[PDB]
Amino acid sequence: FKAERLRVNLELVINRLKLLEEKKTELAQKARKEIADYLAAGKDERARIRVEHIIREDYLVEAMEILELYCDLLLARFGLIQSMKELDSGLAESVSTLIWAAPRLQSEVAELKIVADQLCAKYSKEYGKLCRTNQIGTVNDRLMHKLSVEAPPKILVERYLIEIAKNYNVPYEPDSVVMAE
Amino acid sequence: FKAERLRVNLELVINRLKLLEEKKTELAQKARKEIADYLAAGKDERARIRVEHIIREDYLVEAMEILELYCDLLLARFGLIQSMKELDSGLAESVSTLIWAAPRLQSEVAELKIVADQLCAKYSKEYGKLCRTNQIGTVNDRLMHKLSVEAPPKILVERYLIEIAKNYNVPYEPDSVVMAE
Repeated sequence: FKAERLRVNLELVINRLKLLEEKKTELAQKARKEIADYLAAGKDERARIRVEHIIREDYLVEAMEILELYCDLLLARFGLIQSMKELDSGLAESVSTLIWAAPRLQSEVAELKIVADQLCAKYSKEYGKLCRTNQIGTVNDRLMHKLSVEAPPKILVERYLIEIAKNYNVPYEPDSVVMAE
Repeated sequence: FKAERLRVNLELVINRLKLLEEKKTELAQKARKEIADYLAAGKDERARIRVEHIIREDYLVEAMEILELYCDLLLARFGLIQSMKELDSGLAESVSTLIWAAPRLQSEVAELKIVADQLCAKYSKEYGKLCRTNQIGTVNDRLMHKLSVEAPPKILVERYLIEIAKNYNVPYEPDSVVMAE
């Protein structure tokens, strides 16, 4: 298969990973001053949704870094496992997590479309329609938490609002039922 | 809200308070020599209207000093009550008097427009359209007298004319019905 198209794809993935990380950092700083505005100005719940979007983004940041490590370590053993024909256990975790998150990351990046195709084009043993679904069970559970879509515990969203109000110097009063939870 | 725009507004309020106090003092001295002229020259009633304007101005002077104390003491607890979210009783008198006199002082100063907006933007508990009207009932009654628009008792306007005629050495004869009243 097109393994150097795959490789330069990965390189662009890494480049855009860095770029998107940086851009989202920038706008996240602006948005944190903005959240200081919303919290300072009335609807802390509006700021609560804003910071929900932000903590979502931060889950994405952490997941981005984890998978950046994964694509880079897979890139290390390009020719080596390319000599092989099945995936090894040393890359089974990375491959499983990547295969699992790839559909979640299909939209975020178009290179990864080809990267996943070439992955599945690379293997059939524990690879394919369901065989790939069988081998993908070794996905990183930590990334899974960093890729879980949920409301954080309102004690923790309150703590994010508290540490924001700390860092950004607004008055925040958590809901004591949740501030105790 | 814009609490440092509010703060520098207050600073300009204080500056112009001092400035206007000084300017009105100057022209009031000139106008007192002028009132000595009118009293000396014929229409003491013309001088009576002039000194009515002046004693009005002096009510404004006294009110200015009272509220200058009020804005400065509120300025002392800027960050403190800013940490709070409702007005305290320690500032309830000042706030009520200020809220009450602010419409009377809307015209005198444009900063105070914002100061009153930010005040109402600061609070809703006993604040707002009528809730602010409810909490404003604690206005200074002494300032209220210094902000009451009325004719002074003609024994007292006669006494102002008498002590002017004393200080400015004109002949003044009060209306004995009022000079006895």
